[PDB]
Amino acid sequence: MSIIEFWLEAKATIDRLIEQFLNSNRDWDLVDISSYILKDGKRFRGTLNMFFTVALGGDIKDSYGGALAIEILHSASLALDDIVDLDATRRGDKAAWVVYGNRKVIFITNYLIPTALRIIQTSYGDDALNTSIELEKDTSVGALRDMYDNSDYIRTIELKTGSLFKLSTVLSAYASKHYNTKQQMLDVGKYLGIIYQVIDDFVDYKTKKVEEIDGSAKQLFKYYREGKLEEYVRSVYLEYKQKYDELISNIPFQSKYLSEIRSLPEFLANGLLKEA
Amino acid sequence: MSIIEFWLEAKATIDRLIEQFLNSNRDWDLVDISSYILKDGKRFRGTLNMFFTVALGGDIKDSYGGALAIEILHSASLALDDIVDLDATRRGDKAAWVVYGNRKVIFITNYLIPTALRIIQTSYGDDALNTSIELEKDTSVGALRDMYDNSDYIRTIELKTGSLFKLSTVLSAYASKHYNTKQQMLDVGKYLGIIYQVIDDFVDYKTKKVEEIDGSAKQLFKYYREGKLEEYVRSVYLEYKQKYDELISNIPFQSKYLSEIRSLPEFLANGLLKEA
Repeated sequence: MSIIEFWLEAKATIDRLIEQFLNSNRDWDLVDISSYILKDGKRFRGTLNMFFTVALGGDIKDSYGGALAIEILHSASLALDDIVDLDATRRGDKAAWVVYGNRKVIFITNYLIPTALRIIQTSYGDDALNTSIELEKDTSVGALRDMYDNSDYIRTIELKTGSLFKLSTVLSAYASKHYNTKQQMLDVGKYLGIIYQVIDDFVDYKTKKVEEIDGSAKQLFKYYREGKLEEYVRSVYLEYKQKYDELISNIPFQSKYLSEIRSLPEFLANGLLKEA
Repeated sequence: MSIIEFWLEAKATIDRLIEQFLNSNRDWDLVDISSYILKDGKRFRGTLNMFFTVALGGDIKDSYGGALAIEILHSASLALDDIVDLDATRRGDKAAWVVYGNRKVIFITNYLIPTALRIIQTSYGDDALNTSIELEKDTSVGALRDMYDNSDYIRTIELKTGSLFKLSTVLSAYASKHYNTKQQMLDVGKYLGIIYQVIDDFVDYKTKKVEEIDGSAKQLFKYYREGKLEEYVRSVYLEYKQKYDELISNIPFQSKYLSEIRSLPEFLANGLLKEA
């Protein structure tokens, strides 16, 4: 529908923001490496942010700020993910570390983060910041579990992947001047995030070798080995699709995008399955 | 009372603080968290903060939280120095203890940072947060430049080791509820910091092989050859030493904790010169 269209523009607008930010940097040294970690992304979380802000009654103008902080955090987490799982093929190209090394990439990351935070509070306020720092710590926990404490699959993928979704959605609540839907929008992101990561893992089993499945996806092996994976995944997706279809009824979204938000997961899910 | 005395009481207390903290983080023993925190047990940076607190009339306990944040923030950065990147011509697919080390650091690092920030915000409010977030970005930049950026020793020894001391002092203001000393104390730390780092390098040449000094040595050479070996180390000292008293004289401090404050830059010089 219009959703994909919006995404094409949002994505395009988002890249513009990265330039208006990168080129505009007193630090004419951190620009090269960053440009690398930051490029070629589909900017999915940022457009969802931009989407909800509009669907809430705000002006996209008010999203440009968080939408950028988000992809900077998302991109940053991706380059680290490669360092951790030892992948050299991020964005269908040589991973960051595989070029500047393990240090540079990391250091840049330890800089992109606090920058992202400033950007958020600078345009939303301290409450926004603190919420961001709370989600940021969740991600840091999730990442550890995603690697070692692989147990309680749902709680783990909520923490590693769902967190930045919640950031993406919750920010639309500040951005749209509807802070009243805060707690509610934190959940939208939870359900969308979970839904996103459960399918992403499902696509790992179907397009990757089992011996090549890292992360919390491993915990799903107990379903896959028995040929009941699709069954488990499907169930999950439905569970959190219903919680989602419900939550949206108690959330004051503009009628115009009502019938477009219902398919957000439906859209988001397939978007991954296309790689098959 | 006496400087030498206080340190041995704030340090032991900081150790109990870390002890009760680490206990509340057994979950992170997976990446041997206590290994990176219990590293540098001198707790110098945290002692200063705890010091100025009473020096300004603030309660000793109202600094506790701030002390911890600092040390944790310090450990977090120290840990960064254990990162190892797979060298050229010699690596190994699936052959590494180096991947565990890297993972450990990346994980534990991204957790310490936001964790400390929250301690700062929970104890001193958002005023201290935005500053901390800001001082963090600097400590971050202070590393990409510690590598190779052709930057002068000036805009590097300030960012690298400076940002932390600045945080120590400034938080001592929030602890003593003396807001006016905000921008004030911020500088009284930048000076104790530049010292602590410029002196550490002195120990890198007199206690370590000149061929084994990476970091500040990028520019530290034009002196040891001309003649400013032990000369230049003093040029900046007396400069930033008097510039320290030059400002400490005009800062609302108490009586008992006044002269001692003056004769303090030595501690962070002598205690780090007790090598050879």
